[PDB]
Amino acid sequence: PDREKALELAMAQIDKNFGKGSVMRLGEEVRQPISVIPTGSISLDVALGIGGLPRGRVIEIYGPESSGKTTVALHAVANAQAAGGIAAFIDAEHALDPEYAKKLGVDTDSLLVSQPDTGEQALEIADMLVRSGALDIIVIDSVAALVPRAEIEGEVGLQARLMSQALRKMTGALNNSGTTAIFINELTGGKALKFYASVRLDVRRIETLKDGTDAVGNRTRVKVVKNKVSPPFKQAEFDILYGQGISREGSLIDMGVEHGFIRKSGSWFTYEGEQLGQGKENARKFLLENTDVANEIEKKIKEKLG
Repeated sequence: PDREKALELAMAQIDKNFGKGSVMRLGEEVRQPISVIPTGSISLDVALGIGGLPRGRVIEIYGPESSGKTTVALHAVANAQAAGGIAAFIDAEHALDPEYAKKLGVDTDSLLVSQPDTGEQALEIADMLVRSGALDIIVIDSVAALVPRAEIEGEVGLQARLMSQALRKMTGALNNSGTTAIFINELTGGKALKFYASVRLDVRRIETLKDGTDAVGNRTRVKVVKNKVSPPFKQAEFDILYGQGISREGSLIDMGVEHGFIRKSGSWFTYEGEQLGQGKENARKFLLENTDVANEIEKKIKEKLG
C-alpha cells in the first residue's frame, strides 16, 4: 500500500468531492483551464500561477490606504475591456478619478458605474448586473462602505449577513457567468468574503521610488495569500508611477535581471551585447521608447514560464 500511491488515490478523491484544488502541493506547477485577465503586472501574473485573475471567480484585493489596490483593480478593468469585455464599477466611496483611469487604458465612456444608496442596493444592482451575463468583470469599491440599510436611518443586523447572503447567491451566478468579481477591502462582512474568495490579494506599499525629484509613486508588494487555482503564498512587487499606473517596462527589468535575460555591470543594465542605461529609472526610460526590444524581453519571459 505504497504511500505516494495511496496519497494520490485519496487526494484525488477530495478534488472530486470538494473541488478543483481543495488540496494542492505548494510545489505543483499545474497549469490548465486558464482563461485569465492579465493584471498588467508580469510579476503579479506569474505569482497567481495562471497568469491572471481567474474569470468567473470572486476575488478580494485588500490592503491599507494609498496601497494601490484600486490601481490593480482598475488595471484589470482596462485589460478586460481591451479585449471587448463589459465592465461595471459599483461605487460606494465616490473616490474614482476617471483621468487616472483613462490614463491606464480604461474606456471610461463605456464603463458602467453605479452609486448604490445602501449596502443592500449595492449588492442587489450588482448581482442583477452579473446575472445578465453581459459583464466580464465587476468591481465593488469598499466592502467597508457597503453599510446596511439601518445604521443609515438611525434604526444588530451587522453587514456580516448582508455579505454572506449576497455572496452565497452571487458566487454561483458568476460561477457559470464567466464574470470575475473584484471586491476592494480596506483595513465585519469580510468574514465571509474571506471564505468566498478563490483568490485573496494582500497589497502593501513597500518602498518609495524617488530620484532627487518629488519622486512620483511607490514600490508595491502583493502577497497572494489565498489561491484556489494555483499554489498560494507567492508574491510579487512592481512599480506604480504617480499618475501613470503600473510600470510595464519597469517590471520587465526587475524580471529580466531575475531570469538572467538582462545584466547589471556597475549598475549598467544591458540586453545581450546592447546596453540600456545606468540605474533603473534610466533603464526604464529606454524601454519606454523602443518597444520591439522590450517586446522581445516580454516575448522572452513569456516562454521561460507559462
